[PDB]
Amino acid sequence: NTQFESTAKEFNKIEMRIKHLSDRVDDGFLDVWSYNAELLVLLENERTLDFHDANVNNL
Amino acid sequence: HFRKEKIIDMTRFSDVTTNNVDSACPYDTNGASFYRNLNWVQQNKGKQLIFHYQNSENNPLLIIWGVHQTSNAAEQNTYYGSQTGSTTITIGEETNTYPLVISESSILNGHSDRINYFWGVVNPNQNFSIVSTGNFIWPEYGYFFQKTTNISGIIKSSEKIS
Amino acid sequence: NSENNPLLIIWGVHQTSNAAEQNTYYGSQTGSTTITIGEETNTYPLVISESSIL
Ligand SMILES: *[C@@H]1O[C@H](CO)[C@@H](O[C@@H]2O[C@H](CO)[C@@H](O[C@@H]3O[C@H](CO[C@H]4O[C@H](CO)[C@@H](O)[C@H](O)[C@@H]4O)[C@@H](O)[C@H](O[C@H]4O[C@H](CO)[C@@H](O)[C@H](O)[C@@H]4O)[C@@H]3O)[C@H](O)[C@H]2NC(C)=O)[C@H](O)[C@H]1NC(C)=O
Ligand SMILES: *[C@@H]1O[C@H](CO)[C@@H](O[C@@H]2O[C@H](CO)[C@@H](O)[C@H](O)[C@H]2NC(C)=O)[C@H](O)[C@H]1NC(C)=O
Repeated sequence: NTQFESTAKEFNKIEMRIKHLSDRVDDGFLDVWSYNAELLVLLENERTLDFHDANVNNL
Repeated sequence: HFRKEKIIDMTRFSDVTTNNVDSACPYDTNGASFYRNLNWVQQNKGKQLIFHYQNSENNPLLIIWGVHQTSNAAEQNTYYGSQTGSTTITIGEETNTYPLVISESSILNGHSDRINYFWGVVNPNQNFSIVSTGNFIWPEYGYFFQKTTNISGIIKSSEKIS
Repeated sequence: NSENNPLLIIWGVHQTSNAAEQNTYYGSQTGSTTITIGEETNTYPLVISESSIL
């Protein structure tokens, strides 16, 4: 459940440092979401296969 | 919500010329025209013009104006007939003062002079006023608009809306 | 500042309405202040201009 996404990330010509701050802010969230998404899928996939094994063993 | 409206009756200013044009802004045909919402006023002759307005609408008003930076004394004299021309526009409690500036710039679109554009927002039941002795492009038209909380931005593309 | 703590100072610059108001308050069509803190220089030249009355 996400907040409204915006594309307004433009600053004037003499504010390139502020643009760089915006650029690295999005880089930080890109790294956070990518790493968490990768390990979420890897962890859940291993647990899902274990879930089927437990169900088979329980029968 | 977004409405263009007429905000200033330019005919009420005397001893001055309005609706001035230039060949740098042609029609679709060709020739000399100017921005629809911005009224170029010339030949103030040093005289001072006063205007007042109240936003009695239930929406904030967006107004855009311009300040003329002439190239030299001769160009200033031809357009306005005086080596003066300064505008103070007040929106609510902010004061914006644009003193006369005379300076050459590199020629773009046949212009060594410049018209620099500014804007402001007049909230409902708030006022704005203009005091000008020349070198001003008036906000004859403005947009009444309704803000939304979720800000989107601008999509840069050559495609058409499907 | 010979104290062992930094000092905060606040000042103001007067923008008069016209030549008459400038003459009444200061008796001269001049009045400019340069305040230097360390190696920064802050210069406030005289400005005379009407504003809306508040
Ligand atoms: C600006 O941008 C924000 C973010 O996108 C928008 O805010 C979202 O608005 C929507 C719709 O108004 C919100 O979605 C609604 O959430 C309600 C609350 O959900 C919680 O509680 C219910 C139980 O009551 C749980 O089931 C649910 O999982 C949550 O825990 C729901 O009650 C709403 O249900 C509606 O949709 C269902 C079908 O999906 C229908 O069956 C219902 O009858 C009902 O119509 C709905 O899901 C969302 O939560 C908001 N998110 C945020 C972050 O604010 C703004 O709307 C947007 N502004 C504009 C003008 O567009
Ligand atoms: C905005 O402009 C209006 C109109 O000039 C101001 O209201 C008027 O004030 C005079 C007194 O100076 C009254 O006689 C009028 O009756 C008022 N008109 C209305 C419609 O109320 C108003 O004060 C201005 N707003 C600000 C903040 O200065």
